[PDB]
Amino acid sequence: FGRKVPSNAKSQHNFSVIPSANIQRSVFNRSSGYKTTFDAGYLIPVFLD
Amino acid sequence: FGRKVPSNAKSQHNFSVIPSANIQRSVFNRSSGYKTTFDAGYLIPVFLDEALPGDTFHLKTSVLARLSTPVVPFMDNLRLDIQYFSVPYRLVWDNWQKFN
Amino acid sequence: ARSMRGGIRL
Amino acid sequence: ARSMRGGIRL
Repeated sequence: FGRKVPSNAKSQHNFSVIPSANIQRSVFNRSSGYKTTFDAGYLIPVFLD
Repeated sequence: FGRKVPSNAKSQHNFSVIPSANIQRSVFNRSSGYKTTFDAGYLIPVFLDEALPGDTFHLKTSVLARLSTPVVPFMDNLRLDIQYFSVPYRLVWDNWQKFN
Repeated sequence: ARSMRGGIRL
Repeated sequence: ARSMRGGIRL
């Protein structure tokens, strides 16, 4: 008997894959000061980012 | 006698040379299936594609052809064959260059 | 298996 | 001898 031929389904799938985004990451220092007055026993939110 | 001075003609020529285009070529697989029925002796166009300037194609073809059922194992040989041709568009339309 | 166009559908 | 502007003229 004959041998089956391939399907194109894999190459069609590959054409549909979007490229990854190029992000442009960088490193920097984000130093900040904070000054306050508070009393004991409370949870004080001193840092927020 | 004195010695002649140069002309600027060569530097002026060089300023007029346009840079080469940057093309962004890439390699990918352009696989396709085609299914059909046909009779002997005809030239059947089973593959058709458009090639750009600066394409390169490498083609592998797989075939399975089934003959509809014979009565007996008839004694004569019978070849299937496939032949590929390149046809520039300027051979099939006189205005192809003027279109471009 | 990569990031498909139109979001994910298996 | 390279690709000139305005197309080729020798």
